[PDB]
Amino acid sequence: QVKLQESGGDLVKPGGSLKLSCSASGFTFSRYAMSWVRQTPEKRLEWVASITNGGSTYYSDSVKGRFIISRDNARNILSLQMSSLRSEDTAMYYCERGELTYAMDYWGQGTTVTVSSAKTTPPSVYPLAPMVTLGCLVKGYFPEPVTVTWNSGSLSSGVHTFPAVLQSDLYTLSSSVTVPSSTWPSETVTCNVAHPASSTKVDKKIVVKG
Amino acid sequence: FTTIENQPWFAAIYRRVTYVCGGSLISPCWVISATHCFIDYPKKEDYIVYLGRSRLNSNTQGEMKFEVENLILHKDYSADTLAHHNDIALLKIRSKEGRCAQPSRTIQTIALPSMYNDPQFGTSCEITGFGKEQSTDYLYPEQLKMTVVKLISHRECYYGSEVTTKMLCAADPQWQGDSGGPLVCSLQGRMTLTGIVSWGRKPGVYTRVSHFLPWIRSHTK
Amino acid sequence: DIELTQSPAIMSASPGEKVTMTCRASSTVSFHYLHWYQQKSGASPKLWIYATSNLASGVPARFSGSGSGTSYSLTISSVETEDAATYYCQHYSAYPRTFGGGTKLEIKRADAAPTVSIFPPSSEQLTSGGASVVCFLNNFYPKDINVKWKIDGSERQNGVLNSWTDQDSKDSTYSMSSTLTLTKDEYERHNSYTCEATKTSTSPIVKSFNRNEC
Repeated sequence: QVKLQESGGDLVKPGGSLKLSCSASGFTFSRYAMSWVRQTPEKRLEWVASITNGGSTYYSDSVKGRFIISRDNARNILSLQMSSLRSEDTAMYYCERGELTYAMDYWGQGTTVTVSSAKTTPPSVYPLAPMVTLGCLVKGYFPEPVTVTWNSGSLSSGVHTFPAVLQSDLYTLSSSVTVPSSTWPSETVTCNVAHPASSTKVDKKIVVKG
Repeated sequence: FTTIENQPWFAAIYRRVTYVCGGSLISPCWVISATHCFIDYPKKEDYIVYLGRSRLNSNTQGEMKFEVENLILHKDYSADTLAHHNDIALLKIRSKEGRCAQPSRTIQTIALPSMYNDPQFGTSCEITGFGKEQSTDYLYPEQLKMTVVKLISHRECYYGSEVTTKMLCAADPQWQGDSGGPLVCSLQGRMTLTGIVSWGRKPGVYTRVSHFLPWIRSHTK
Repeated sequence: DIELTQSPAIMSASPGEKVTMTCRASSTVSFHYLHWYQQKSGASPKLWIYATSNLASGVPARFSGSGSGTSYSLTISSVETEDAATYYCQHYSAYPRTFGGGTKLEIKRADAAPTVSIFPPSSEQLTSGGASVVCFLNNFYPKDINVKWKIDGSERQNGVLNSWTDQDSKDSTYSMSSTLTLTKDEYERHNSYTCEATKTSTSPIVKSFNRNEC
């Protein structure tokens, strides 16, 4: 029940620097070590760095030197300060309670970090209108990732939000949502799409092609 | 999740109850341990030796409780500000039913080391024991924790003139065990109690048991 | 350098099955610090087993932690469909990677038909000058699937970039999203567009459409 909130996951230029915050509630921060892990694109999970409750820090050979884990135990925030960012570092950045040795009991939902030089492109969100199944095509959005929800969190199963893909150097993702034949149009459906980096949020009504 | 079956020589020596030190079943009668533990309070009455106990404040099953028939601290044990000298202890254990322990899956004696035989630095060895952590695990660590430490070498030891040479140092990366708890380096491929935890766990400085065999025999016989 | 090889990289089959994935370090590592994390698809690694055989709160009795030294294993006694996940070895004593490549557990299920959806490009796409005929192959088993995009009965290979949801946690299926990205024009140039899905029902289901028609 100990929530872990990464943030400041965002696009940043190669060699550039970014700092992820992780807000630690629901458990006693001062007691626990906190570790950062990053799960890559290819999905290999990388322990980035650990920081003992004490502030003593340990980093993956992968990022040591050019990353500084830090914690404010006043304000219960694990901080990962990344600098000299390489394309490597592009990765889902997960805030873990615990640390390597003893496991990480809890993981932050993860904040995403793209290290590239490509400008942010906000997803063009397009509606998909043909037991009807419906889509967002969110296209030409960078950097990863954009959240897709349906009816602002209402529509959950029926939702298949496919990983995005790389085309023209632009992430292009989808979301299938399926509602009973009497579910639509009837009542409203929209992909609720949010590209956090371009700070874009769209909600696209799916309006029958007829 | 009760890991003493792995490393079931491990003796959880408590003080009637707080956990003072680890230990290692050398014989059914005798738990070997650090002395620096008890010197602070040297009474056999004081201490309760558990065996087949995986856990600190939970009596795991298979665990056998023992009184210390006889406590034996090294007549020469010296506590430096830093090092502990001749930190070898010895505990004749008696159960509440008046008996030495019985070999189990969960409870066994650890072979003592060949007369005067030492693992090369870099050997792998294990320090069992709950260990005292800052950063709060959740084997927390009630749960008895084996930890593979690699023997380092004397000169390697970084402390000055400690090497007591009658001491092993070993460290892991990262860095766990319990003072008095054992260190077991697989010897000849058959598991041995290579050293007692004296100081540590900045490698740990283990009372080299192979030296103390004479002492041991002299006191266990 | 004390890796944790972890076989199988990916593992499969049926709920009720008893599956065990292995952490195999070599250069042997303490078990107390041998950890298993489980990442549900799209959520984050939950801690699964710790100290090798210890169950993180919530982790169901199914999973059990076994192992010592070089070889450690994770055992779902009986795979449920919600076990579809990747399971990682983790150990502080593994340089440089504390983590294992993981074992994706692909829960096997009864082969499913993709509920295939054919999507003409949105107005907003048209208006944009992009035209993506997206196709949704939802809830099918196994992940092994293909999609023929045919435009006017002819097969469009280029301009097609797909996605598969990593396996469903409730129904153990797989969805694909095929995006036939056509130009503003190239789309307009043509009428009937068709993504198609192909061995359980030997013929493949088709979902065809044409632009102005209707």
